[PDB]
Amino acid sequence: NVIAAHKGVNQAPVPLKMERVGPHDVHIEMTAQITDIEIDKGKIYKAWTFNGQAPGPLVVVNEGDTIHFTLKNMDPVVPHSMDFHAVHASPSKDFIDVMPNKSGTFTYPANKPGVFMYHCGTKPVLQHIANGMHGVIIVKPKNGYPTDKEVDREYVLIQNEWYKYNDMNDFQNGVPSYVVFSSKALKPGDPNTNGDTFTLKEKPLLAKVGEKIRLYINNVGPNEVSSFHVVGTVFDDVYLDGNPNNHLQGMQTVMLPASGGAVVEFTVTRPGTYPIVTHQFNHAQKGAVAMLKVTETGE
Amino acid sequence: NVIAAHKGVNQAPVPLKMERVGPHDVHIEMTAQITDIEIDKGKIYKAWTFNGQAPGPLVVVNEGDTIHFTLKNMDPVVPHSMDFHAVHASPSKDFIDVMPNKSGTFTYPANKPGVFMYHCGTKPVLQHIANGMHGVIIVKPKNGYPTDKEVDREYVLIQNEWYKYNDMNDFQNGVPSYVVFSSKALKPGDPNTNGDTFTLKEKPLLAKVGEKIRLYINNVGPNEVSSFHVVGTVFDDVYLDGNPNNHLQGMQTVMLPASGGAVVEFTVTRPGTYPIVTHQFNHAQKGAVAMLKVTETGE
Amino acid sequence: NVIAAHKGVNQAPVPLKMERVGPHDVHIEMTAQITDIEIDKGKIYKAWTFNGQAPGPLVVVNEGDTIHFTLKNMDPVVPHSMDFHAVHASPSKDFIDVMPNKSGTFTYPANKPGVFMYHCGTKPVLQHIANGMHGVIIVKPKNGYPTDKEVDREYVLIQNEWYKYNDMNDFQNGVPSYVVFSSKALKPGDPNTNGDTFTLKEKPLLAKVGEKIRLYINNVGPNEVSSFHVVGTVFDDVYLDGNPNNHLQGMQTVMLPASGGAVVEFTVTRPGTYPIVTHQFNHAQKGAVAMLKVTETGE
Ligand SMILES: [Cu+2]
Ligand SMILES: [Cu+2]
Ligand SMILES: [Cu+2]
Ligand SMILES: [Cu+2]
Ligand SMILES: [Cu+2]
Ligand SMILES: [Cu+2]
Ligand SMILES: [Cu+2]
Ligand SMILES: [Cu+2]
Ligand SMILES: [Cu+2]
Ligand SMILES: [Cu+2]
Ligand SMILES: [Cu+2]
Ligand SMILES: [Cu+2]
Ligand SMILES: [Cu+2]
Ligand SMILES: [Cu+2]
Ligand SMILES: [Cu+2]
Ligand SMILES: [Cu+2]
Ligand SMILES: [Cu+2]
Ligand SMILES: [Cu+2]
Ligand code: NA
Ligand code: NA
Ligand code: NA
Repeated sequence: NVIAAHKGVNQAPVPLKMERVGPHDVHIEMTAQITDIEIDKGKIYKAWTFNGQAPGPLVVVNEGDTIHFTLKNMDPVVPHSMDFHAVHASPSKDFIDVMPNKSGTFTYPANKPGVFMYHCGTKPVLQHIANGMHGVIIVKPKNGYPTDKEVDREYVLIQNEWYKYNDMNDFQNGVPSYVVFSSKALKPGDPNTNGDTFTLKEKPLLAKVGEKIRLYINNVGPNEVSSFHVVGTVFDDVYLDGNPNNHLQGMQTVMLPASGGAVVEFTVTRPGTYPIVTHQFNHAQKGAVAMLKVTETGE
Repeated sequence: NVIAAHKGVNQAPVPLKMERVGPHDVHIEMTAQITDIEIDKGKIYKAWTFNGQAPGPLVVVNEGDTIHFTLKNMDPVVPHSMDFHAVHASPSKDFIDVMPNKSGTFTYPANKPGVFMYHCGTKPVLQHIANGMHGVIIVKPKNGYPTDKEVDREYVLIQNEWYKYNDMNDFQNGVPSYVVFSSKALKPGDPNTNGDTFTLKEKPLLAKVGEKIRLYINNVGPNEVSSFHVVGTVFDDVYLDGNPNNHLQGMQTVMLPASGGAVVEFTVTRPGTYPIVTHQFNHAQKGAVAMLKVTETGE
Repeated sequence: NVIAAHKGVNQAPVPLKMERVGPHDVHIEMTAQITDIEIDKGKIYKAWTFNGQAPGPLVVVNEGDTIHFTLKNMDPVVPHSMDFHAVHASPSKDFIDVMPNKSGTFTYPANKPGVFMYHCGTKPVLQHIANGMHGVIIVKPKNGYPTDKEVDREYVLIQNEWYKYNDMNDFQNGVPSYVVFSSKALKPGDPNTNGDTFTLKEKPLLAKVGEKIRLYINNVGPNEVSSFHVVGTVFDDVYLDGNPNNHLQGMQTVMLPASGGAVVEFTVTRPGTYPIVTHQFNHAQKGAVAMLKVTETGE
């Protein structure tokens, strides 16, 4: 399952490039690249990535923005592509392959608010997603969410699985080896991590006693659903897919399909460490536990 | 796992019979029959079916209709039965077995609008469903859906799994061999297909640029949930189980339990081919991708 | 996988102790104990339990109640703990371990109405949950549910899985051996059962023709989601997690994440026996079918 032209390849991460070019237009440039990521202690996965992160870098745009997206494929041998779930596009024209050492540019609107998956769309898509080519784009609602004024703090969390390396039989027929959370930064000083079994246990997300926390979440799969729960609290408000209309209240646990997103909000009332899990506990045991450390200052 | 009395049996498909007998009463006659279906290229499954289709033929009635249902069991040796999720009925009186070469008639009301599973209810129900005895009945709401006037086109899609042939161990403990979509005709000229890995890729559903499409969907299982997504669009409106009250907006992906239904609506803004998937990509890779071809005319 | 200090241990069930100590304060005392439970005919599981039941005893409190909870750990060698999904608490202070032959007391508010999972929170949590340390706490809404006046009868049902005994490899990587329902009593004379493949088939829940039934349900997992369906009816009303705001209508089947709850309501229109399933039929075949017997009197 090792591709000869990937042997010894470890392309250093490259920052996302984004810039606004109009009141409703934004440029985004990513790479597709092959990068070693430590997904569990002592376990390197030579991931297929956007920008050397898996999941990829966070993208945030405003509702109504047109994205002018460029992919620079640095993979020496495999084509790659980009599918944003946020956008209205022709898949056979706008989510098409970019060949090795080439670039492609595609343009399409994000008119729907929410927390969307993005991923490589190159056949076999399972292979590209499972090897690491997944991520989130957030589209901020033009009128906000009704509970905005209540939120004290926010983070992004993404859930994904890892399988046996580049093994299509395992991808289709096996249980995941690892299931993991990562967090992607929304503001300076936020963590920005990859999908691994340990970082958000050792370096918890931080908050202060009494705060209302918002998490933008997506379960990118490839294969499993997620039963998303924060220990020691109840979600005050949940917006399915991050659309303000899809409001629930007082949920213990939010069911996310594969590619499913949500905005969830909850209050942390006491100092301590609060695990964040998928409540499918086989997955939690295989890595899918993050921690939120709540202190009298926030740090 | 081969039943001696089924060896060499391939009963030709029989059309559904339906006729209205009152303003709120409809007759439906199906068969239970044993029919070879090509579920993947070169792979025949000697399915247990209603009417020689798997999933079975589409049934459409109006909210408030009483169904007077007859099953004619053409299986030479196995009893079969019918459970409509649409109806209020006594399962132990109204969903009972019909013996080989016999008929049975049952009557019961459909008072709830939506997109319901039907299936054989004979013990072991897993065996009967897994072998192909599943389908959809749509109950049209008396006052429609709020977004009716926006819809330009509509189709029905059903998701199911196929396992090792008639293998109860695999049915209970194995991963699916194939996961598939089929489409069932609502109007003359619509496709009517069986659950296979290829037909709706080779013969895509058709639409025209700019249209709002409605899909009536159900995941009949037997065993898996579905993460239903149309590539290149976002669902404008979703009605869970097809009940007009259970409205969501702006969903990327709709989580369907086993037997779960929905009405989903989305706009196709550009010409091209739009895949339709379950986003549990192991299932997509095992067959569960249909295509929608969007042209400047619709065809 | 057998713990030497558990060999031959079968601690007799102990009743839940609860008493109200103020208008908004309640005392609850449970045990953690090791008890043999027949989970399928001829199959004993030496379960890790609260109070000698698996799932554990039902707890019911009012919205706004503070719970003063004591756990008495009767396990000779393993620590145990309690996590109520109903409560706001510091997990690292309030859901901490109680050592063998010790007690611990923790206090925390239940301010959210609904149908919540509880479970042991001792690492590895998968092991403690899978071995039987799960249950439900219901928090009654201060203003009720809008459909209260329509309900004629109510029961509690819980779904769980059982795996190979105390086998962490199976817990993380295997399919469940059994998937089961149990019912926990809300009023005198209601059944109170453990998660097994047979009791609620042999001793069905009882109701009368024409009644509206409410079920408080939770799928405690540990690992699977549930596609909850009552044969022969449609849910008139569903409140996700039991929060009155999360209202759906006319659902055939309710998708429950692991730890997910609901209040569901449906009408039984005809005499007979009505199966209650998860519609993931591999799980149903492995035990997850209960029965509701509907008679002209109710019994
Ligand atoms: Cu403007
Ligand atoms: Cu530009
Ligand atoms: Cu790729
Ligand atoms: Cu996708
Ligand atoms: Cu899994
Ligand atoms: Cu605050
Ligand atoms: Cu009339
Ligand atoms: Cu008639
Ligand atoms: Cu049958
Ligand atoms: Cu059913
Ligand atoms: Cu599967
Ligand atoms: Cu139109
Ligand atoms: Cu008071
Ligand atoms: Cu007290
Ligand atoms: Cu424990
Ligand atoms: Cu929990
Ligand atoms: Cu299972
Ligand atoms: Cu009544
Ligand atoms: Na908007
Ligand atoms: Na109606
Ligand atoms: Na309240």
